[PDB]
Amino acid sequence: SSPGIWQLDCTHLEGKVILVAVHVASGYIEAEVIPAETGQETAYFLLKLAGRWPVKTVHTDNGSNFTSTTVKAACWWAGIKQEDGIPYNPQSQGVIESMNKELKKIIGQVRDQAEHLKTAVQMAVFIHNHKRKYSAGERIVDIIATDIQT
Amino acid sequence: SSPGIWQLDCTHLEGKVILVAVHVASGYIEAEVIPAETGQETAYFLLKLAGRWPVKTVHTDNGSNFTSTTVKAACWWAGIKQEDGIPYNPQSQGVIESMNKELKKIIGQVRDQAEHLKTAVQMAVFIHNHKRKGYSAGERIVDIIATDIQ
Ligand SMILES: O=C(O)Cc1noc2ccccc12
Ligand SMILES: O=C(O)Cc1noc2ccccc12
Ligand SMILES: O=C(O)Cc1noc2ccccc12
Ligand SMILES: O=C(O)Cc1noc2ccccc12
Repeated sequence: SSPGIWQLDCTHLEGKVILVAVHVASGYIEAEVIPAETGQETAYFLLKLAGRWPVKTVHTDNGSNFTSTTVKAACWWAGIKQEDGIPYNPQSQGVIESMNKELKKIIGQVRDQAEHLKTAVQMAVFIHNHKRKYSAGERIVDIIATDIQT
Repeated sequence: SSPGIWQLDCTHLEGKVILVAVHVASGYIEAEVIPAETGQETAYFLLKLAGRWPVKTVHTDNGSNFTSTTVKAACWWAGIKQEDGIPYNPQSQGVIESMNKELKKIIGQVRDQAEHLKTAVQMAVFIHNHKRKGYSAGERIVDIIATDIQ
């Protein structure tokens, strides 16, 4: 069911890790800076996400997180179906790659306004989600609202 | 404009601080554990919130955050109108008090499943936002904002 599908994405900058969740149908994202991508960090990020949006299915970003007992525990707790993130359609991976580049670009554009990387990442989340193309933020709300009325 | 109005709420547990943002019209919340309520922590929390939902107006939780230059900078950056949180209608404060009690109760009910308080708080956020009262707070916020976009 399209409304509930999210994709995990892990990218790197300034020797740190940026963990991203993308709502596939809308392009809407949430993101956090973590010291490194562990099962525990990924599990906590998914718990936060699922408390905030109706997360039905997650395409995990790699096999370590797919295997992780802590990630599996979080998915069980929050009612998330954990799936692999293998792009059976290969245009999927190019879209994520492009987004990581887009996000890094925005981070560079705001980097001066923020002392800490985590502030710059949240500025980038804001700009990404508000960007008129409707915005991603508008699309996710419309998609989920339409789904609730069924 | 009702769709964009949020209220900040700071409550305490286990010698730590839980910062909550409530979407007034729906009862939907986001929350985080912080070591203490500083301007900088509050500013960052508001930036995160406004990147994720269309935050137009925030009723700040106290005068220190209302005054804070860092909070004012975040509100300017994110396009948020900062207002005081004085309950000109006094039933407002009782609703927040009740929610803090409700959240603490849920935290107690899950506390055993979580090693860290921050995990228990996000479990409580999840349970609060999914609770059917019939629609949930998560369903209501999406419906309110979708109606407003159109
Ligand atoms: O128990 C913890 O604090 C580890 C943890 N971090 O995130 C979680 C999500 C679900 C279940 C457990 C966790
Ligand atoms: O994109 C907008 O300007 C309005 C908006 N509508 O819904 C949103 C959700 C998240 C973020 C922003 C929004
Ligand atoms: O990293 C900083 O510059 C401080 C900061 N923390 O959170 C913010 C939000 C908006 C603007 C600035 C900040
Ligand atoms: O509350 C629900 O069961 C589904 C739901 N619909 O929209 C939401 C937004 C946030 C969290 C949960 C939801």
